[PDB]
Amino acid sequence: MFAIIETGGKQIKVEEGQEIFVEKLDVNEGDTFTFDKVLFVGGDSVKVGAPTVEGATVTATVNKQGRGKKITVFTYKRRKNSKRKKGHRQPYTKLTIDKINA
Amino acid sequence: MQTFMANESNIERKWYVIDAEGQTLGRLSSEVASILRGKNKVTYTPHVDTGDYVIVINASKIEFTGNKETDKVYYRHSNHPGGIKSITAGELRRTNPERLIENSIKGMLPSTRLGEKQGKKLFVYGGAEHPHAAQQPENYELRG
Amino acid sequence: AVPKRRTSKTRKNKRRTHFKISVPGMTECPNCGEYKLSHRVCKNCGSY
Amino acid sequence: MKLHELKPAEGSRKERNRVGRGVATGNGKTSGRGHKGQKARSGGGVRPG
Amino acid sequence: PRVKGGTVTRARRKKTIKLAKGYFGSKHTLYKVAKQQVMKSGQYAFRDRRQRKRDFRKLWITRINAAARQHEMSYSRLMNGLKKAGIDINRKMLSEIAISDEKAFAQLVTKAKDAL
Amino acid sequence: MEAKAVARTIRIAPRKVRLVLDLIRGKNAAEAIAILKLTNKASSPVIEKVLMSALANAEHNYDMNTDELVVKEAYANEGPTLKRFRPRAQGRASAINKRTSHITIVVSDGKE
RNA sequence: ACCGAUAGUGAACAGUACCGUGAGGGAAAGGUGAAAAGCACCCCGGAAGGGGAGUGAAAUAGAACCUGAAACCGUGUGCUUACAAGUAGUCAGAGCCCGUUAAUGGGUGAUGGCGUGCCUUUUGUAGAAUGAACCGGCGAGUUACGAUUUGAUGCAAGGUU
RNA sequence: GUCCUUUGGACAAUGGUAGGAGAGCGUUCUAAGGGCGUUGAAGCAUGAUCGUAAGGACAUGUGGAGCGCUUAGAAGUGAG
Repeated sequence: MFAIIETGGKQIKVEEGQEIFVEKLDVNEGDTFTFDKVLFVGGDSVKVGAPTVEGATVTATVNKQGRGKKITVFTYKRRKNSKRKKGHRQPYTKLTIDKINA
Repeated sequence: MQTFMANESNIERKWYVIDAEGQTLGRLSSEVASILRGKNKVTYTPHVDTGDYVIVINASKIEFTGNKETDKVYYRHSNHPGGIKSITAGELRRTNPERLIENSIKGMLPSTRLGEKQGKKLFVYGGAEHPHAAQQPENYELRG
Repeated sequence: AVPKRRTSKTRKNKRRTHFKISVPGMTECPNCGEYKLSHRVCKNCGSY
Repeated sequence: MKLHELKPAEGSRKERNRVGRGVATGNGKTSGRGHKGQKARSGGGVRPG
Repeated sequence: PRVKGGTVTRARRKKTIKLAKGYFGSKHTLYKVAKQQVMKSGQYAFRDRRQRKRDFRKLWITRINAAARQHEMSYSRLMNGLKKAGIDINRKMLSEIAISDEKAFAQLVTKAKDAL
Repeated sequence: MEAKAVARTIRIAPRKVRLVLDLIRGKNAAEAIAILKLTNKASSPVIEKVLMSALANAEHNYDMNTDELVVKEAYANEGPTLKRFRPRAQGRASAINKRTSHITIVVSDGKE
């Protein structure tokens, strides 16, 4: 019913049919991405992957490759005439789950 | 990813009974402070009040160790010049021991407005008798 | 003897909380009349 | 060459430095001079030799 | 030729005044005080983006420790047992499962426990 | 329907006019006229003349009644200020402001 | 490849108002509209001022007349506030109200964490060391002639007036 | 930056006051080329937009005659 996948440098709890936001993947819009590294399967029968579950794939369809909300990074030092200002937007990929395998 | 339970809002608080007979003041105090704080719930958030009610009833069989009774003076000032007052631990336990226990619970809680509220979930009684039977209170045993 | 800091809008408008006029009475004039300074010698549109 | 599209030889012109115009330029407040003494002053310094 | 110091000054000052919106009193209306608060808050945000990570890790650890004492075990001993079992699940993941499915968390506790 | 009247350049400090306009705001007209005759303040007669002018506009310009009328709005705005001086002790002067106000009321019907 | 009303003459309307016994010093102050068609008349008012009506492309273009920022003063309203200790923000986060350059949307914010303004001068400043009431305008490495050293370009035993 | 140089796979690097070096953003004016504007220019006000920064757009309301862009040039060229 729920699965744990390790993608990007992070771990995410997922369920059949929900939307997730991860660090950028090399994929185009429309395509189907499949995740390998599955760590936990929370179904009727529970599978624990201490390393991996050995099988255990999660399927998803890519939609909306995108770049995130912008943040201004600002720092200064008091009686010293130094300050720095710069902008950052972080990329992401948006996915919807369809399959949890085991 | 933000997959993270925080919204404790709509929690369920329960009611507990601990008895003071033959315990140490500080050790009972710290465990009770933890329960009032809510540190024992898998659902715990510091910005909303989880945690639940604790009833202490014997508050007269409190036990000190060493010479705490004659030492351990308590102090207070009235903001009036030379207005420092005092009382020693043993005679505070002998007259108004409920104050003795609840003071040392409340000194172990945060001093925010949420913390001073969490200290209001505490009821102390000298002697083994209390009025709170409609709340259906459960016995809790000090799991040291 | 002199103010050390200036007074702000919040503080000045708090001080002016009680600097008000009192509502004048609002009693019906008894012999004949309308709402007035209460229990008066009211003659305004009346005969008290 | 057309008169609306014309450029100098590469490396033949530069912009001048302008001191006293803020802190990101690198020579704002004291404008390259340091802090005090005779060589921070207008018309100051010393005679050559 | 002569330039006037014209419309550029207001535009630059008006950005800062808009960016100070919602502040208290003079803080959201006057340029010199608004500029100071808007540079002070930018330095707060850098520090606090670093601090979020450690704040949520502290909360996850305390919720797992609460979940561990329920099954008569300590947080430190539990994490050691999971390391020896090899389990790669995460502090945040371990809290989210311990909150949603206690029965999945109990099997993890038993495998973490007989790994020792 | 609304009707209004304005009084411009009333040589009284607006801080003093506003103190009497707080007694008549949101009241019905006969009530307000009665209140403006019992309070003793320098600005009461001036305010009462503006209220009568507004009441008169509502029954000539828009040709509606006068007993079904309520004071919708009353406010004072600042006018221009006159600059004066007093001489003080050590042969030096100090400033005097002669402030003025703009007075508006609006009498309403409660409907379109 | 001079200024456009704090500029350019002190002076766009003045060696005047004003100040000084005198020699003398010395300002602030431009703009209705294409055309006065510059609001007949009724209503309130002692008047001022306003409300209609009218003229006009337009009277929030009515002489305090082009546009009309900010400080500062008000009227109304969505959310919030009378057990609370504070450089007033930031990060988290319920509850209520909304609907945009529709997008990982906007307003407000019970409650929790962290947190002593800026500039200058200093070995070292939250500093009880200096400066600033606030807002607007103005306010500080320039030019001429020489010298040295880099870059560019032409010609070269010559190169240049 | 580095160097195999597939400029990408890596080997990296990237706190900073006096101060040295580099690359840019905006303002006023001129030349040439192309534009816009009473079917509404500049200015002013608001917005939930874009750019690594200085900054640039577009929509709407107000305003009622002027003003951008591209390449080059010249300065009374930026204030807390």
